[PDB]
Amino acid sequence: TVAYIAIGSNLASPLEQVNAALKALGDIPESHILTVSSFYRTPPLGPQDQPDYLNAAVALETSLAPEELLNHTQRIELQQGRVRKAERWGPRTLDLDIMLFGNEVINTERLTVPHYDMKNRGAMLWPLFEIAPELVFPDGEMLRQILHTRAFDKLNKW
Ligand SMILES: Nc1ncnc2c1ncn2[C@@H]1O[C@H](COP(=O)(O)CP(=O)(O)OP(=O)(O)O)[C@@H](O)[C@H]1O
Ligand SMILES: [Cl-]
Ligand SMILES: [Mg+2]
Ligand SMILES: [Mg+2]
Repeated sequence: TVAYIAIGSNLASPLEQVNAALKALGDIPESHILTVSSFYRTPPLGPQDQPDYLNAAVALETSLAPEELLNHTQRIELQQGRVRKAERWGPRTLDLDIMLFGNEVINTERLTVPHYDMKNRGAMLWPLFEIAPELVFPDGEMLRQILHTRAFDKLNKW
């Protein structure tokens, strides 16, 4: 099954964390990376104080069940999602979300797939469109259609 995973980091200098996460994704059992999108920059929410967000999309071929994959992405967030500062570990700065899982619709306590808000997020749709321009959602909506309808501004690469 082809799973699409959204990667985000709002660390001030996020490249090393993102690469560590990408490597870890490739190490997930019964799985392997098919392709990785470019890295996209989005300004912080509200207050300009915060760092920009680095966003990307990964296509992962996997024979794991959806919630088994979530266990692994959540493990990676616990293991690599926080960065040590001088005398303290920082908060979680890495976010791994399952955008799509094959052509499956999932609605459990732990999982909502397709991701509940992805159709509102250029930070998700643009990197996904780069790696899967012909993508069709479970309900028959096309990724191209969503982008065409909303006419989101394009995001700058990192
Ligand atoms: N498609 C999906 N991918 C990942 N987690 C998901 C998910 N659908 C539901 N969840 C649930 O989302 C819960 C909260 O995850 P968080 O990472 O804290 C939300 P977030 O990603 O910061 O915001 P967002 O969901 O608005 O993108 C998890 O405990 C997980 O069970
Ligand atoms: Cl660009
Ligand atoms: Mg998220
Ligand atoms: Mg998340």
